Amino acid sequence: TKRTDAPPVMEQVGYGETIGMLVVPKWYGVTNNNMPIMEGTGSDVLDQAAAGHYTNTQQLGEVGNFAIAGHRRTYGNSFRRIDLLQEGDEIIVSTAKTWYVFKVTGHELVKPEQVEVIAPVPNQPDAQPTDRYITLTTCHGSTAGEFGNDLRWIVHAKFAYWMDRSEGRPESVLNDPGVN
Ligand SMILES: [Cl-]
Ligand SMILES: [Cl-]
Ligand SMILES: [Cl-]
Repeated sequence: TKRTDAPPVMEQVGYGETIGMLVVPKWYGVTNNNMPIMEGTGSDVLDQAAAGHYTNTQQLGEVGNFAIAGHRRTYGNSFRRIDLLQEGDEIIVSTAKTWYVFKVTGHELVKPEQVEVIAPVPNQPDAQPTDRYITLTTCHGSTAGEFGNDLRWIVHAKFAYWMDRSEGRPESVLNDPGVN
């Protein structure tokens, strides 16, 4: 029961509070694949093996860009294998009420000052948004890749559909990432 009308918008929460869980089907067998997403991008969030929401980006479900940061090398849950994501791969956020399903549009390798990658319209800081995106960010090295940090690996995914979590879940989801 994939819904294509506008999804529910998450309300902004305080720093360090949990927004949901990140599930990426290509990371089944790689990580525990149930990475919490929390407000804020300090190490107090990312060291918890959680993804952090850039606080000046849009809320989950909101028109614009919900951007999250993750460590590349954390245990249990991380963005280690961000490099496996190709066009059309699913990026799934679970909240208490809702499954948000995004589909990868592309990736970028950028310098960390290239903040246009997390603008409301990805890579277009001057543009007003129409679509709903998620953006995942992590470190990458020009020489050392996974083990370097002169660059940032960026994945963009455009909203595809949503589901009421009490009524169903995506077919790719192999087990409940959370509780009910
Ligand atoms: Cl931030
Ligand atoms: Cl959209
Ligand atoms: Cl490097």
